[PDB]
Amino acid sequence: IAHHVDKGSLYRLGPVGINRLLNKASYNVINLSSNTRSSLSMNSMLILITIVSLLLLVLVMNVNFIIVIPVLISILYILFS
Amino acid sequence: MLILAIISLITFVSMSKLSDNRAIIRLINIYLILVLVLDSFLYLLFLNNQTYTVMGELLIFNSFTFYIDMLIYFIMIVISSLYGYNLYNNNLYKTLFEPKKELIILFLINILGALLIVHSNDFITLFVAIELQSYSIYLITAIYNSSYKASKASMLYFFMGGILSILIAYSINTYYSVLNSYTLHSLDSLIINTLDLNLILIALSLGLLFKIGIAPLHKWLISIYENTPILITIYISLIPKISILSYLVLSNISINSLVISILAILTLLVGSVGGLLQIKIKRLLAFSGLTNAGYMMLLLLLNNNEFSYLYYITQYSISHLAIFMIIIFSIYYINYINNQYNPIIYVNQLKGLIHDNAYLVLSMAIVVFSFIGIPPLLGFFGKLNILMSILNNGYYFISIVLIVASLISALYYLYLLNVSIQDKNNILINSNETVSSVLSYILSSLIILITFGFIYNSLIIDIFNVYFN
Amino acid sequence: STPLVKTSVNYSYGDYPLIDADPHFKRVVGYMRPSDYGVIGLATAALPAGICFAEWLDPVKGKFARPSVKFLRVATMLGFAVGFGAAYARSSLRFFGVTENAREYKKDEAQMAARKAAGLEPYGTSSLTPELQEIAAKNSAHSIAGLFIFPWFNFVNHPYHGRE
Amino acid sequence: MFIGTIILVLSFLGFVFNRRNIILAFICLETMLLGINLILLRNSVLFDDISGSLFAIVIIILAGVESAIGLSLLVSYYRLRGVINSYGI
Amino acid sequence: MMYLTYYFIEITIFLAILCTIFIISAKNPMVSILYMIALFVIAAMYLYLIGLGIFSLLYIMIYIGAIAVLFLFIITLLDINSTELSVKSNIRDLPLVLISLIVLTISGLMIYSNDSILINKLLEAFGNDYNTIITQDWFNIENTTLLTTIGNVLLTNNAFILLVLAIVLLLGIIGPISITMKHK
Amino acid sequence: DILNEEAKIVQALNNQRELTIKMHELKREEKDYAHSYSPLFSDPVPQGGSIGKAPGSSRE
Amino acid sequence: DPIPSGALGQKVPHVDESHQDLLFRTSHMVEDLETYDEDSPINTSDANT
Amino acid sequence: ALFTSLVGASGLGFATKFLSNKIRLKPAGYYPLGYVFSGVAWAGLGLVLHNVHQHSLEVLEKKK
Ligand SMILES: CCCCC/C=C/C/C=C\CCCCCCCC(=O)O[C@H](COC(=O)CCCCCCCCCCCCCCC)COP(=O)([O-])OCC[N+](C)(C)C
Repeated sequence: IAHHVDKGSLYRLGPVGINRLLNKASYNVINLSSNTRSSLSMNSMLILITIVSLLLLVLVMNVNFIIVIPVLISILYILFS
Repeated sequence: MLILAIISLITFVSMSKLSDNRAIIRLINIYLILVLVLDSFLYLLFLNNQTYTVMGELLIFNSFTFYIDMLIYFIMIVISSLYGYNLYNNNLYKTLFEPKKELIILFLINILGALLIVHSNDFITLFVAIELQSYSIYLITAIYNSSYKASKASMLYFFMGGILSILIAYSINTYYSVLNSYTLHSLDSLIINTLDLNLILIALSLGLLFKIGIAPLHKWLISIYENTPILITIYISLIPKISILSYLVLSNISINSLVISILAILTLLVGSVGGLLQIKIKRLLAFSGLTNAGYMMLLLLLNNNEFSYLYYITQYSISHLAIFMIIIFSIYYINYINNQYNPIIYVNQLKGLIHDNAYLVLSMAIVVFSFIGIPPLLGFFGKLNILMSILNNGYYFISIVLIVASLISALYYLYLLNVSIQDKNNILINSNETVSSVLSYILSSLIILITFGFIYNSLIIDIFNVYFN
Repeated sequence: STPLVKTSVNYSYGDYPLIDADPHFKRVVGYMRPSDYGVIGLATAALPAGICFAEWLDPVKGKFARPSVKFLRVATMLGFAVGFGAAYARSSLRFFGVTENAREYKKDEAQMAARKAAGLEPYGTSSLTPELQEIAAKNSAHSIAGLFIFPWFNFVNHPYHGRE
Repeated sequence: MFIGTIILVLSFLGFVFNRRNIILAFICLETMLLGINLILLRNSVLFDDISGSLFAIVIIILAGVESAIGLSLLVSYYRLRGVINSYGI
Repeated sequence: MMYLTYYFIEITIFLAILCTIFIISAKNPMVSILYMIALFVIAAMYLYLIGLGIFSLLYIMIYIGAIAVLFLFIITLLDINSTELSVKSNIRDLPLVLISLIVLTISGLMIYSNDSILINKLLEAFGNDYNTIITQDWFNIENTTLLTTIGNVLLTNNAFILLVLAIVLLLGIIGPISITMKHK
Repeated sequence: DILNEEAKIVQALNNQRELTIKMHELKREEKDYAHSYSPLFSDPVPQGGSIGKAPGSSRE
Repeated sequence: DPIPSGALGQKVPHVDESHQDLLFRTSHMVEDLETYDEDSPINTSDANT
Repeated sequence: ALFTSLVGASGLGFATKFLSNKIRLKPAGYYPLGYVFSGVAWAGLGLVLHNVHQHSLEVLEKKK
């Protein structure tokens, strides 16, 4: 109880697990534009990608909002993981 | 008063030598203060929420816009003090903080652009004001042209802001092509029901919102904030955000927008998580600004947002000024100066600040806990008002995400205080030079506002009930 | 001097009766009280006084020195400008019935009665066409609300003053 | 409105996928503004409405000032480096 | 006549597409600036065709006479490096270019419609199969053209906009001097 | 006395509740065009341009 | 003297004039963690001279 | 009470003067005239706030 639960699972759903999770997530989001050399080209590509993706996402929502939930989950997975 | 100051300043500065710079700034500083205290009484015009259209319906004046104008004046006073007054009188500080000849004019023109954005009743007014503010901000970013990072930042700003200005212009022209109108006043409940304006109005909203750097278009502005001189960064990361957000709050063109909901969630997540691995102070503060922008973005989803927006933007402006001033004050106690534009770069350079200046660290603690939202500091009441607004309107999932983002961003807020209260080996014994009386008084006034402003909460609500109802 | 558009009549901007919704510059200055001139003088003194007091608090060059006469002169001119702006706004708010306006209300009644006796238009004759008078009125009406941003005044003799 | 729309879209794509030089970015900005003005002027003609043409005139003046400032920024950037890289920003 | 003169607008559209492609593909950036000048002449042609020859002349006066001249002046004084269009550098963009082309073009045609159904939104874009009937009346006795009306509204109804534009031009003077001149 | 004091406090609290609900309702009441947009030029109906004014273009 | 940790306790650099070397310019690194400083007074000694 | 409002606002000014002395690494009573000036200024702000609030209450009452 004291090692496997109190200092095992309960720290995993706690400080240790949250620390590991946030470390990977923060690393991924800051490195979203890591290896690129020309900030102008990359940021312009980001604004194009944002616009196009928002248009397609909204088209999906007009079709059926339930179908877009997995897509948003996948996008969050791409960004943070 | 502002236009007059711009004209007079151009003439006077043209006839003045580079050594008069600070003196000139001081003059304008006191001028602004006078305008704030002698012209304040005009608030009476807006009793019972009376609204005035002005300039052939190009401009709109109400209690909301009058308050935003007062806030922008106060911010300009604080920021111009930082150029007009020396922190210390030694050679290093002369090198660190010297105002350029034309900087004060660029600040006043940018303030004019912001105030015109706030009061814009027609789209032609909005576009002219937006381009005025954008062009001024590019020039402000560039005016320290001995710095490689600042010149590169100015180029990046010019191009990204130009693309977003084009998006805004295209939105306005599509609106015109659908309605043969340039004013949102022509929108009625019947028109909104009859026509689909959502794509046009959200395109306008996104064009405005990407200009202050919400996710997923946040990195470019954060880069610009990192790479400008620190006294420029204090100005350019605050004024545009206020002007654009105030205009969107007053326009109410994105109510219950699904797209804005999703982008606000993304902005809160990106701002909280992406601040965690930052080691540079200005990047940390930029991610903080992103998270607080997401908080305010939530208020674009509902009507009757004025009290919570005004409270939040006021306390946030106060806290932003306070934290930048504290960082500036701590420069005197650090071992290593990284360069003349950003004398302090890394959070770790604040290590042991409590042993050099204990009350500076007390000021830091108050500001950090306000950003986190501990009562009875002003930040707590800002967050409380926002939660009341969003839960009154059914945004339950977003309220949970707001709580989670607050908890996450607390970690990088506490990073500053944590390093600042650790031990350092060589501590300060004495020093003959004192930091400036003026700037220390201004910083202390900000700290005292953050600490004790809650005492006036019910009085403030009483006044708000008669000027905004 | 015939209005092209319908205006509100005796509308309440505050707790006092309306005298003039868009008063002429000449009347706004002419109706100023001695207290408004005290405001003008106070600002004219305050700006150079502020520059000297600021010098005293935190000298620009370590050792205190009285600001030169060029800065005192510019401070005096700008202080007069702020003072005149405040005095103009105070008089204007008396014309809107936002502050106390009994003296002004009586004086306006007398002035209008005298002009009517003289056969003149109550608000003067304009060198502009009525359409331009309307556009001028819609540019100047309530422009005092923008005093922080820009100065704008009523210089046109138009009929759109919100009275009976 | 076809010609303006095509000009704007193609200029935007040229700006985004530019990997050649910085002058192309300046040109794509100018031509996106031109496309927007063309769309606006056609709508102004079809409504017989002066508001569109007024906005188009203002757009022209602002494009001039924006060009002046953008090229000043480029020259200030050049002053420290003496060259513009094909990533020069 | 008729065959050519009916499709003058369509020819301007096709030439505009070609000119934009040539702007982006030019080897020498000076040649790119020249193709930009060509695109502006084409835009002036279109504006004349739709009845706005005054805007044709204004565009020639300002965008070619001033802005393109400044462009050339700058590229002449400055040392610019440029790479050529090539598969190694640019074929990687083709998928995104194609998706973005389709999505942006379709959406830019759909933003104009008021129909609830998306397919109808796009269909209205290609829905001008009809001629406008031009009719006469006699109510305008003055000789008022577009330039005169612009002056009339800009100087009276919208005078504030003119004065703010004066401030913007002031910025266009003060700013360049501030960052291109080194004082003292 | 304890009951009287507590009742007075509860009455003041209920007064504050009533005032809050009242301000909430008033803020949501729709205002006149003069109070919300323009108090001097209070007619929403436009006149348009005056140059070639055509008899028969005015429609109520 | 103890190695600085960050907001998550991760390893964080210590910075002084050592990081403005020759082999650490043009380093591949995200702008959030990049320590080379092209405005540093020791890299900008003879600029535009 | 107006007198209590003035005392409280003047105390805010005193706190501002004290904190500014401390941040400058100076003793609490370093330039005691500054306490008077700060207290007077913040009392002026408190008085302005009190008068505006009183007018607001008067207006709310007169619409009844
Ligand atoms: C003698 C002239 C001095 C006036 C100079 C004012 C400068 C403003 C500079 C900075 C802004 C700081 C916050 C402004 C206070 C709001 C007043 C108000 O009550 O705000 C209300 C609207 O409430 C709101 O929306 C919410 C406001 C959120 C405030 C959040 C911060 C609270 C903590 C402040 C504690 C007060 C300190 C008092 C020290 C004893 C507008 O009131 P009002 O438009 O009727 O104008 C007032 C009459 N006036 C012009 C003469 C002053």
